[PDB]
Amino acid sequence: MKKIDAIIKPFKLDDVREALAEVGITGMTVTEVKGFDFLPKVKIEIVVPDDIVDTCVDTIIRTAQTGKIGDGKIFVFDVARVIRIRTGEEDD
Amino acid sequence: MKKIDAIIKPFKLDDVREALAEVGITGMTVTEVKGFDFLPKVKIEIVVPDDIVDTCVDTIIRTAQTGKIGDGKIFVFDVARVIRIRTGEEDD
Amino acid sequence: MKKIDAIIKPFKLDDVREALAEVGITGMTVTEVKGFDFLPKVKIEIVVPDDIVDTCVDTIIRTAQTGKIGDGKIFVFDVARVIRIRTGEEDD
Ligand SMILES: Nc1ncnc2c1ncn2[C@@H]1O[C@H](COP(=O)(O)OP(=O)(O)OP(=O)(O)O)[C@@H](O)[C@H]1O
Ligand SMILES: Nc1ncnc2c1ncn2[C@@H]1O[C@H](COP(=O)(O)OP(=O)(O)OP(=O)(O)O)[C@@H](O)[C@H]1O
Ligand SMILES: Nc1ncnc2c1ncn2[C@@H]1O[C@H](COP(=O)(O)OP(=O)(O)OP(=O)(O)O)[C@@H](O)[C@H]1O
Ligand SMILES: [Mg+2]
Ligand SMILES: [Mg+2]
Ligand SMILES: [Mg+2]
Repeated sequence: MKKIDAIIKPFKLDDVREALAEVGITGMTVTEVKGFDFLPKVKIEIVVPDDIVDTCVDTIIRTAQTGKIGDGKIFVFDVARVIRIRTGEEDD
Repeated sequence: MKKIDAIIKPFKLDDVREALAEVGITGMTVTEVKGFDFLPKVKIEIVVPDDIVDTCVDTIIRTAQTGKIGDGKIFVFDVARVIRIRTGEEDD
Repeated sequence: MKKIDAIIKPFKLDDVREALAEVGITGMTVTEVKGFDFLPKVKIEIVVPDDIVDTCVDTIIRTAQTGKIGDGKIFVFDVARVIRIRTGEEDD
């Protein structure tokens, strides 16, 4: 699986959530951050299966972009293990 | 080494800290986050040696779980380098 | 590219920003975090080309250190993909 970090404009969060939900991604973690005096941003983190990474990245690009400055970046990371606390089950 | 991200219920932080301290892990970084309208969560990040990753994951699972919905996830990442700012010493 | 996470004392942020700007690094994401009852810290995240990782790490070490306790750590991660939301262009 991969972790996708998207740093976006705060008012683009509901756009991105809505569009991701359409391609079936709903679980996400959101952090308030400062982007560099600074601009408030939100950091979206979602961990998804490898075969939907492209769909997710593309979806975030399409929805979060304004064509203007400050639209933000997407960072994708390899994830070694994913464990559910409820059950102890590993990876997904 | 590995970085362990645990997204948990906020009132489970002291449980997890206490239990980790028992197996000798005390250094951690904590972030307030929103989990998906949303529920407040805390993100615990700890960077540990490879041979205690299992112990830590298991400890977090045992302490943070409620058997119910919302218990959260653990994400484990490879860490390329770990440097101490005090001394410049690399990895651990 | 690599992602560099530096957990530092909050009043060291402008020091680090200023010094990084000198070696040409200006884009960064900053998060308020708690370091372990706890001390307020700031988490700096910057994603940089491989050949300036050493320069950046060294710069953060030199500027952020006080020689005393609590100076913090630098964690370096491999980054699979970096995508700009404005253009959809991948990696850098
Ligand atoms: N190297 C980096 N490390 C961590 N975060 C970054 C980095 N570069 C940019 N960011 C985050 O991205 C935000 C700015 O995005 P950016 O302005 O680069 O968008 P863009 O898609 O390149 O559009 P434009 O270039 O037109 O502004 C910053 O607020 C910052 O939080
Ligand atoms: N794909 C993901 N990316 C980032 N964060 C996530 C992801 N999935 C879940 N989370 C975080 O985990 C929290 C929810 O955990 P979750 O409800 O999945 O726990 P669980 O152990 O699966 O228990 P249950 O399935 O019974 O709820 C969310 O609030 C969110 O912050
Ligand atoms: N294993 C870890 N995982 C995540 N964050 C950590 C970890 N260890 C330390 N940190 C972060 O680093 C901060 C403390 O840094 P630390 O005190 O280790 O600095 P140092 O350079 O080792 O100096 P000294 O050892 O003299 O205090 C903590 O507040 C915490 O947020
Ligand atoms: Mg909107
Ligand atoms: Mg409690
Ligand atoms: Mg200062």
